[PDB]
Amino acid sequence: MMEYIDGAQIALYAFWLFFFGLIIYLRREDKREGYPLESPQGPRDGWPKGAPKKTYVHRDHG
Amino acid sequence: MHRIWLMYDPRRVMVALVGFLAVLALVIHFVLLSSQRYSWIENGTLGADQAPVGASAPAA
Amino acid sequence: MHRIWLMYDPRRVMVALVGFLAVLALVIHFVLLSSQRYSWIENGTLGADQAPVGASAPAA
Amino acid sequence: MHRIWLMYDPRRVMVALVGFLAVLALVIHFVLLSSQRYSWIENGTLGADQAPVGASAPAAAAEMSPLPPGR
Amino acid sequence: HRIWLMYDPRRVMVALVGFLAVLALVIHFVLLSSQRYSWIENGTLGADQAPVGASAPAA
Amino acid sequence: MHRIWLMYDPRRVMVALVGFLAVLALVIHFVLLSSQRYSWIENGTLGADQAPVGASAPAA
Amino acid sequence: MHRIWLMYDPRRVMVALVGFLAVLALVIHFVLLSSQRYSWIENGTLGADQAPVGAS
Amino acid sequence: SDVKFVPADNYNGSPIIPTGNPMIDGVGPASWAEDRRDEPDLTYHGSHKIVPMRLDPTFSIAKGDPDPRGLPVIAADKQVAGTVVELWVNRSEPQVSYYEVQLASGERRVLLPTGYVQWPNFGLWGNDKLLVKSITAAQFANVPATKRDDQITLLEEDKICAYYAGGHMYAFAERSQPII
Amino acid sequence: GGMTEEEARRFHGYMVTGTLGYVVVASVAHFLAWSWRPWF
Amino acid sequence: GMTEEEARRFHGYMVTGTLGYVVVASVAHFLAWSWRPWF
Amino acid sequence: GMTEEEARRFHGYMVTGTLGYVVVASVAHFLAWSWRPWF
Amino acid sequence: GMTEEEARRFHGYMVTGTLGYVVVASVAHFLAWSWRPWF
Amino acid sequence: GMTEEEARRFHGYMVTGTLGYVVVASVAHFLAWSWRPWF
Amino acid sequence: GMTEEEARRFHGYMVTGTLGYVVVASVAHFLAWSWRPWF
Amino acid sequence: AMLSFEKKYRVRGGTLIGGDLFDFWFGPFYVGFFGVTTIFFVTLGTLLCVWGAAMGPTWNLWQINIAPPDLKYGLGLAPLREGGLWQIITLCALGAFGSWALRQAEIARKLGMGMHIPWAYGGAILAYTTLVVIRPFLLGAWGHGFPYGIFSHLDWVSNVGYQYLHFHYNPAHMIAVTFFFTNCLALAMHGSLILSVTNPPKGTPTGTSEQENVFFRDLLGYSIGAIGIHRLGLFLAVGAAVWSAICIVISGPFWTQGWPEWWNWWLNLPIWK
Amino acid sequence: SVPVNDGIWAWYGIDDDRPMAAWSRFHATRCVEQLAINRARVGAAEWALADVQARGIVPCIAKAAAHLARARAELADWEAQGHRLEAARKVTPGAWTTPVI
Amino acid sequence: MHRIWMGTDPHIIMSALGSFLVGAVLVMHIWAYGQFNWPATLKAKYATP
Ligand SMILES: CCCCCCCCCCCCCC(=O)OC[C@H](COP(=O)(O)OCC(O)COP(=O)(O)OC[C@@H](COC(=O)CCCCCCCCCCCCC)OC(=O)CCCCCCCCCCCCC)OC(=O)CCCCCCCCCCCCC
Ligand code: BCL
Ligand code: BCL
Ligand SMILES: CC[C@H]1c2cc3[nH]c4c(c3C)C(=O)[C@H](C(=O)OC)c4c3nc(cc4[nH]c(cc(n2)[C@@H]1C)c(C(C)=O)c4C)[C@@H](C)[C@@H]3CCC(=O)OC/C=C(\C)CCC[C@H](C)CCC[C@H](C)CCCC(C)C
Ligand SMILES: COC(C)(C)C/C=C/C(C)=C/C=C/C(C=O)=C/C=C/C(C)=C/C=C/C=C(C)/C=C/C=C(\C)CC/C=C(C)/C=C/C=C(\C)C(=O)O
Ligand SMILES: COC(C)(C)C/C=C/C(C)=C/C=C/C(C=O)=C/C=C/C(C)=C/C=C/C=C(C)/C=C/C=C(\C)CC/C=C(C)/C=C/C=C(\C)C(=O)O
Ligand SMILES: COC(C)(C)C/C=C/C(C)=C/C=C/C(C=O)=C/C=C/C(C)=C/C=C/C=C(C)/C=C/C=C(\C)CC/C=C(C)/C=C/C=C(\C)C(=O)O
Ligand SMILES: COC(C)(C)C/C=C/C(C)=C/C=C/C(C=O)=C/C=C/C(C)=C/C=C/C=C(C)/C=C/C=C(\C)CC/C=C(C)/C=C/C=C(\C)C(=O)O
Ligand SMILES: COC(C)(C)C/C=C/C(C)=C/C=C/C(C=O)=C/C=C/C(C)=C/C=C/C=C(C)/C=C/C=C(\C)CC/C=C(C)/C=C/C=C(\C)C(=O)O
Ligand SMILES: CCCCCCCCCCCCO[C@@H]1O[C@H](CO)[C@@H](O[C@H]2O[C@H](CO)[C@@H](O)[C@H](O)[C@H]2O)[C@H](O)[C@H]1O
Ligand SMILES: CCCCCCCCCCCCO[C@@H]1O[C@H](CO)[C@@H](O[C@H]2O[C@H](CO)[C@@H](O)[C@H](O)[C@H]2O)[C@H](O)[C@H]1O
Repeated sequence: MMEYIDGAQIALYAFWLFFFGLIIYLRREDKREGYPLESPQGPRDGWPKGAPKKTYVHRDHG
Repeated sequence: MHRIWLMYDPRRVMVALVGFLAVLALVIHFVLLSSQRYSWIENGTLGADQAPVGASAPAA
Repeated sequence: MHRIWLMYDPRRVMVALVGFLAVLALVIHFVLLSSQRYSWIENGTLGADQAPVGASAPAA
Repeated sequence: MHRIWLMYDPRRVMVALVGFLAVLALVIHFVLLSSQRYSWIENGTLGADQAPVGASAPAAAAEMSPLPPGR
Repeated sequence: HRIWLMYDPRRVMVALVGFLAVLALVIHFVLLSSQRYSWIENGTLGADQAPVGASAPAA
Repeated sequence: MHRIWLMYDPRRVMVALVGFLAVLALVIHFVLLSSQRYSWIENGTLGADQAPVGASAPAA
Repeated sequence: MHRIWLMYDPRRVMVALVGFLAVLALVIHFVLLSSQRYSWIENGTLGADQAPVGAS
Repeated sequence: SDVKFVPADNYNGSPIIPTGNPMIDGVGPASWAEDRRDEPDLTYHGSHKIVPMRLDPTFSIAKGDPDPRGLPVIAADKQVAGTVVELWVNRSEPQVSYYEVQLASGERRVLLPTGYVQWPNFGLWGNDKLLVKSITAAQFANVPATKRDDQITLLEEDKICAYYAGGHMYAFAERSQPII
Repeated sequence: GGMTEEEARRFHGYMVTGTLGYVVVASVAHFLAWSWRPWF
Repeated sequence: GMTEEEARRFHGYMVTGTLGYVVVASVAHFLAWSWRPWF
Repeated sequence: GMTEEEARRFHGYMVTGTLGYVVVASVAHFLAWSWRPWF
Repeated sequence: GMTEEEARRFHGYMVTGTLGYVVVASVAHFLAWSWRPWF
Repeated sequence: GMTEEEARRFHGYMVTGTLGYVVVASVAHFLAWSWRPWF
Repeated sequence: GMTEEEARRFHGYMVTGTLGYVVVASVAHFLAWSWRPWF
Repeated sequence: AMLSFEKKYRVRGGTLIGGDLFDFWFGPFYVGFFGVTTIFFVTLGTLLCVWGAAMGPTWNLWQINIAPPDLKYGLGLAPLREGGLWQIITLCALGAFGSWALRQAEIARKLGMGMHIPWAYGGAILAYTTLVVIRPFLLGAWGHGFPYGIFSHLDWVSNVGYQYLHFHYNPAHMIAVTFFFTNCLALAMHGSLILSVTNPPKGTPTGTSEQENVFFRDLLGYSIGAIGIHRLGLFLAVGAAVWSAICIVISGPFWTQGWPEWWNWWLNLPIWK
Repeated sequence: SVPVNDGIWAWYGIDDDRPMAAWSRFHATRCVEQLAINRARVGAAEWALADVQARGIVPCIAKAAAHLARARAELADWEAQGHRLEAARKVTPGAWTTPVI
Repeated sequence: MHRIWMGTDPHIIMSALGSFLVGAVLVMHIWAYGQFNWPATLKAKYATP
């Protein structure tokens, strides 16, 4: 009985909340290299703060 | 004339020749089969005077 | 003249020529076959006076 | 101008020349074959006075128009 | 005459020929597409018979 | 005066110049050919008093 | 006043300036060329009292 | 004095200027990842990934392609730098990673990455000299050496590749300047 | 490899005989076709 | 390897085969014109 | 880097060229104004 | 590379080939003109 | 680069080149004006 | 490698060839004009 | 601010125009001469878009619509409120996109990179230039361009398609679509493979090029290899834009009928006419 | 397939590697180029064999010996062309003053 | 006065002069054929009734 609110609109805002969540996650992943930034005012992290640098386990011998 | 087979590998030539004749034969048969006059599977039993002829000049 | 066969490989030029003639001949036949005047598979038995001619100039 | 044969490998100049002439020949033939006047495969047996000529001016009737009315 | 020091003839000659070949082909097809000079179809018309574009209406 | 050619490579400036003039010449010829008054390939034989003119302002 | 050429190397300004003015001249001519009052290629012969005026 | 560069001025976005030869010091497009691990790259089975073809008997040139060995190398100043005498192969994805060039003007053999070689006529014909646009024939003498001649570390790969990459800016003084 | 001049002439004789035999069959085919339904 | 004698010999065959092909095509056009002239 | 006397020499040309251009443009506007005024 | 001896020899084959082609082409044009003039 | 004398001689050709070009254009404009004037 | 002799000789061919072409094209325009004038 | 490794890369040189004059950064961004011309055209074009919104009927983002002129204006500039504004914005767009590609070339030259990125972007610029310059020029009026509005340009796409009754039958469009779909499939496989070797299940060792190669070869039957998949992705993505440019430039200038009746040539091949 | 050195031009019959007993300037140019390359290629192949013998890696020694033998065979093929062109150069009047080999 | 020809190529000079004359003479003839009504009177003389 809500006239303006309809399921297609509800779905679309559900997607927007997921999508803006996804962009945040990807921008955290993008900062695992090269961060924190150098600046004349000291280190800078940008936003969001980056995920930490990964360490990779090599194949033990072969 | 047999010196031509020294200039070309005869097994390459025979492959190219036989493939050419196969395709050419099929192309001619399908052209004829699609025609009106030579649609022999439907009308092959017609006599030469009964068979279709394409339209002439009007000459009206 | 004949020293051209030093400048070019006979074995190779012959393949290029024979391929070119095959393509040229097939093109000319298919251009004729799709005309009205020379659709010989349908109308080849018409006499020369009786075969189609493209539309003339006369007009109002 | 025979010094042109010093500037290039003559074998390659013949290959380029044959290409240019062959392509230009086919261009002019298919242009003519597409025209009304020189559609020789259909109308080649017409006499020169019978062969088509492009109109100097089409007529019209004042209510007729070739294109629909626009905005 | 020293311009030929700055440009290689083996390049220049092809560049000039390519320019002229394109320009000539352009002018022919522009004329052929016109009504007055569609000479394949209408070249046998006399100069008074050949088409002329529309004039000023004066009204 | 000639110290302009000490500031800039003359070869570059000649290629820049000729490119600009060629495009400019083509644009102006196209603008004229695309107009009514100067569509010279179709109407070039008209006299100066019969060539088109764009409309005036109204009388009031 | 001449010290702007100690900030900006003049040979690198003058190429930029020419481009800006070439584009600006082309833009102004085309704006005029397709106005009613100044379409001189088609109405240049009119004379000032006969030339269109954009009244409405 | 051992810092490789200085700021061009004090403003925030200003470029740096190299203090020495930037191709050798590794500044700008000549720089490499100086922290990169100084060990060889390894295959899935743990053997050295990049090795001279002479040391793996399973590898060979593809039958239709030119054999680069013995061909002259033509440098950026169109002088002959040397001739190819060995190929180095990637054993994980079979390809030629480097040519090894015997220098004409000395006793060194140096590596030349495949990505810096152009074939005449884009390889459509000729196929009888190698073209190295990046560096002059004199600059080949300073190409970084590998510690061994049967293997190459990930650091040496970065140093060698960075050296040729720098030549597109630093080989001649004019390459750094604008075209207009 | 290659082919010897004796092998070339030996091949050529069969090649001609094949081509001739094939042309003969095609000739009979065209004459049967012609007498059934002429195309000119 | 190819001698000038072999270039001369091949030229003989190539010219003869070309001309013989053009002759056969001439007879074809003679027959085609007899059946249905195109001018 | 350019010296101050080179900069001073160029400045004289650059002023003169600019002002000459502006003078020519002013004459062009005078002709355009006479032919068809825009105010 | 190319000698003048070959360059001059070769130009003779070019001229005769060219002339032969132009002779045939101009006969072909005059035949076409007789059949259907384009002016 | 170029010597100031070599610049000096180049400029003379560039000037006379520009002058010859302007001259042809000026004649072309007067012909166009005599055929179909635009003011 | 260019020389002033090579340049001066080549200049003669380019000048004479250009002018000869412009002569043949001037006749082509004379013929075109006589057939169907464009002014 | 700079990445932790960045400073040693910030040298002078590699410009095409301007030299040292603009050879500096602003935050992360490289400026350069084409940076200056980028900001000029971006700013002028964007503010003229805002002006177009102001004199139109609404500020609703989805509904703003800066339309090209009527076809009657041909190749002239129309009155600014009658579509001449769309024409000025189009010049700014062409200037901004061209400046962006040349700035990318200056950046790539400064880093010693190949010119692949500027030229790949040229594919997109070609499609835009086809839509607003080349196709309208061949049709003889700028009014054939698409309008600048988030949904009104979709109305243009709809109507242009139905100008040819059934635009799916356009043969270049079928190829362009196939490239777009094949590109998206290939991108999902390349992304998946690299991630799945670099992020294996917990406690598994990091994967290798050999494992990637083996798995891919079970998917397509053949190994593409490392450089091959990036060549393929570039071929597919740029070919999609090039075939898009072809499919729209043939619609109108060269083919005017419905697209289904173009396929009449296939039905009339002589083997089965 | 196309040959390596004339490549695309082999489709048009240009094929300067073919065994030529007449004098021909194009084949002579090609033979001088290919001799220098193949002499260097033999020199490389025997340096490679010496290196692998020093390392003592038998299957690599075996292949390097096989490669050297193949490289020698290709050089002999070009030296045969060089000599037969040399024989023709002496007698055909227009030919080079410099030897081919 | 002859020094004006120093540094020239005589084959260029004759090429330029010859081409100028051919251009000028053609222009002068087609102009003169326009003004003088000739060969238009010549054609009308021998033309068929
Ligand atoms: C349609 C479906 C597909 C659509 C697909 C769209 C995909 C878009 C993906 C890219 C968007 C992010 C771009 C980016 O990260 O730029 C770097 C910049 C700064 O962070 P940093 O790089 O890590 O650190 C540097 C900085 O801290 C210090 O740098 P410096 O001192 O040298 O320079 C000065 C500062 C000043 O800061 C700014 O100016 C930032 C202004 C950012 C405005 C644009 C935000 C767009 C968000 C779009 C997502 C969505 C927003 C709703 O730094 C800079 O100068 C950095 C300049 C970066 C310029 C980026 C311009 C991107 C414009 C994209 C427009 C996209 C329009 C669609 O980041 C930010 O400022 C924060 C961005 C956060 C990620 C967006 C997440 C939004 C989630 C929803 C809201 C969350 C609210 C809490
Ligand atoms: C064998 C070496 C020569 C040759 C030697 C001769 C001789 C010798 C004579 C001819 C004759 C003729 N030749 Mg011849 N001819 C050759 C190649 C050709 C080619 C060709 C495509 O290459 C063509 C079109 C011709 C065409 C012709 C005719 C115009 C002409 C009349 C006979 C005829 O109809 O022959 C039909 C044959 C063909 C069209 C093709 C096959 C050619 C045959 C194999 C050549 C010998 C034909 C000869 C007549 C045989 C009998 C005469 C003997 C001396 C007893 N020849 C070869 C290259 N030719 C005769 C002539 O001019 O009479 C006035 C003549 O006396
Ligand atoms: C190397 C020779 C010189 C040269 C030397 C001469 C000489 C000498 C004479 C001419 C003459 C003429 N030249 Mg010339 N001329 C050259 C190049 C040209 C070019 C050109 C495109 O380059 C053109 C358009 C002309 C044009 C002309 C005409 C104005 C005129 C009549 C002949 C003609 O039409 O020849 C068209 C051009 C050609 C076919 C090519 C040039 C060479 C040929 C052989 C013609 C000129 C020589 C002529 C037959 C000599 C006759 C005997 C003398 C009267 C004593 N010359 C070259 C560069 N020219 C004659 C003249 O002045 O008459 C008033 C004349 O006596
Ligand atoms: C060629 C294959 C595909 C491609 C590739 C591609 N795009 C690229 C690149 C590449 C390789 C870049 O390097 C470049 C880049 O830097 O990306 C981050 C870019 C890029 N592709 C972009 C977008 C984009 N690409 C698209 C398409 C494609 N890009 C192709 C399918 C589309 C489509 C289909 O809609 C869009 C929207 C940008 C993010 C970026 C180019 C950025 C740029 O040019 O920046 C300078 C200009 C501005 C920031 C703004 C200009 C504003 C104007 C002056 C005013 C507005 C006028 C405009 C016409 C209005 C339009 C309104 C719409 C609602 C219709
Ligand atoms: C619709 O109409 C449109 C299309 C619009 C209209 C337009 C059409 C146009 C433009 C047409 C153009 C046509 C053209 C133009 O050039 C056509 C030119 C055609 C040509 C050149 C044909 C040449 C044929 C030559 C042949 C067949 C040679 C055969 C040789 C043979 C058999 C012998 C080989 C050697 C041997 C056997 C010896 C080996 C010895 C050895 C090994 C030894 O001795 O060791
Ligand atoms: C539709 O209507 C809309 C468009 C919307 C309406 C609005 C329009 C608007 C807003 C317009 C704005 C216009 C504008 C604003 O400023 C325009 C600004 C114009 C300007 C500044 C022009 C400047 C020109 C300068 C020139 C020509 C200089 C030439 C110099 C020369 C030749 C000499 C160089 C030195 C040499 C050679 C050294 C030799 C010696 C040496 C080396 C030695 O001796 O060493
Ligand atoms: C209708 O509308 C549109 C289309 C728009 C209208 C407009 C059209 C336009 C613009 C047309 C332009 C046309 C044009 C312009 O230039 C056309 C130019 C044509 C030309 C140049 C033709 C030249 C032909 C030359 C030939 C064939 C030479 C052959 C030589 C041969 C065979 C000999 C080979 C060597 C041998 C045998 C032996 C060597 C021995 C050696 C080495 C030894 O013995 O050592
Ligand atoms: C629709 O209407 C719209 C379009 C909208 C309206 C708007 C119109 C507008 C805005 C027009 C703008 C026009 C314009 C500017 O702005 C126009 C500027 C024109 C100019 C400057 C032309 C210059 C021409 C110069 C030429 C041809 C030189 C020729 C000769 C040269 C070079 C020498 C050859 C010899 C050499 C080289 C060897 C020397 C010796 C050597 C080397 C030695 O000895 O070493
Ligand atoms: C219709 O509507 C639109 C289109 C819109 C209207 C507008 C149209 C417009 C804008 C037109 C512009 C036209 C134009 C502008 O510039 C046109 C310019 C034309 C020009 C420049 C023509 C020049 C031709 C030159 C030629 C042919 C040279 C021939 C030389 C020959 C033969 C000799 C070769 C030398 C050799 C071999 C060397 C031997 C010695 C050696 C090697 C040694 O000695 O070493
Ligand atoms: C006297 C005759 C002697 C035998 C002649 C044999 C002729 C063979 C066919 C000639 C025509 C082939 O067609 C012609 O091929 C050449 C080959 O470079 C093309 O040439 C062009 O394309 C090729 C690739 O295709 C490029 O490598 C080349 O650099 C470029 O010039 C021409 O664009 C084309 O028109
Ligand atoms: C439709 C396809 C082609 C149909 C045409 C077939 C050819 C018809 C005519 C053939 C006539 C005989 O043709 C003739 O054969 C002889 C060998 O017998 C060739 O003779 C050639 O080789 C001999 C050596 O064997 C050389 O000494 C001689 O100089 C050379 O010309 C001739 O060059 C050719 O002219």
